[PDB]
Amino acid sequence: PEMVRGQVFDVGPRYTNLSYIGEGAYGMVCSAYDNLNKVRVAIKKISPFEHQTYCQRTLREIKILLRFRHENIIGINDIIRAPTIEQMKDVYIVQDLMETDLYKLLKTQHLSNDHICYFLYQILRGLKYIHSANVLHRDLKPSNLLLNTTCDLKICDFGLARVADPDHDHTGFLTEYVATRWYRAPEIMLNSKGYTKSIDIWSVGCILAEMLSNRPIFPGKHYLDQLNHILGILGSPSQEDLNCIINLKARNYLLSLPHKNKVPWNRLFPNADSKALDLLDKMLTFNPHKRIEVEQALAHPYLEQYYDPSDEPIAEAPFLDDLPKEKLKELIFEETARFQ
Ligand SMILES: N=[N+]=NC[C@H]1O[C@@H](n2c(SCCC(=O)NCCN)nc3c(N)ncnc32)[C@H](O)[C@@H]1O
Repeated sequence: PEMVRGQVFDVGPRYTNLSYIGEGAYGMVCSAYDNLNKVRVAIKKISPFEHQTYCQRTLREIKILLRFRHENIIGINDIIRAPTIEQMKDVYIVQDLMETDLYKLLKTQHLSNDHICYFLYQILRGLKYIHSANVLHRDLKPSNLLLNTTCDLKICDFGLARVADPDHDHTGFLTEYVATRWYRAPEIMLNSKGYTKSIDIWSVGCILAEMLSNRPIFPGKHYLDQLNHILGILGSPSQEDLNCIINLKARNYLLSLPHKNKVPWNRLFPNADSKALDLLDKMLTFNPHKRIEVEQALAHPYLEQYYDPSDEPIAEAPFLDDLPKEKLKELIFEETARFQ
């Protein structure tokens, strides 16, 4: 079994001529030649079996990605693993090879307004499908948006995704949260568990702002600092928006702050298309109930060159968290059986 950059990458004999790409937490990504389809693919090695949390995210990702089928969501082409649970120590997920991701692209490339518009359209088109399945991605950010050489965009990494649960979204002030800090909606720090679709629209708004300037709009350095970056741009919430926050600790925190004025988007982004900034404002709205929804965003004048709801498909049907890692390995084994 051939090796890569230290350890075993046991994918053969269908996949050959491996090249290292990157790493994450418990596994590395390589590119490889698919000897059957005769194209290079991406292969991600996943070693999650010692931890409930890793098994949980792996199962979530596999289950969701196998059920979804959409041009703007990464597919699972194949899954390689041992024939028996006993022998299964790793799982390899084979996906389309994508040249880059939006994080890498934004580090070095200025985006034309035409690219920004196209990228945003594709993000929202994929998100419409995810939300139509009653799923929340919950970790949208540039590094989870893959791009190929012709700039087709695919959303990836569903390891933090959940089924939407708006009736149980409420929580207290300063409740711990897992998803990436800079893309967190203000309500996460105030009174929300991130169980409603508006959590993802906020993240997309952050991504749009970052495409406009190649810099994160709200780069907080720690949990509450994230909220002060948001408020430093949006300004103080209105009385109406405060009244929607019944939790007294969260409301009184906001009332304790000195008044802050809104920074006009066109001062922050003086070269941006005015229609893009109108949509940005609607995505980055403080009150999550007033925030634009995915289907409204697709219909926004900024996206008129691409909008076509008949070509923006939805899921054919909509889609726990306290299971021992043992049942989870069995579940991963079962979920991946179709590829044997
Ligand atoms: N892990 N790792 N190492 C990252 C490297 O692996 C590349 N990478 C991926 S992982 C993308 C999701 C991810 O890790 N997001 C970080 C926050 N969750 N999928 C690829 C694919 N399908 N084709 C080509 N490269 C692919 C990624 O772009 C980078 O180069």
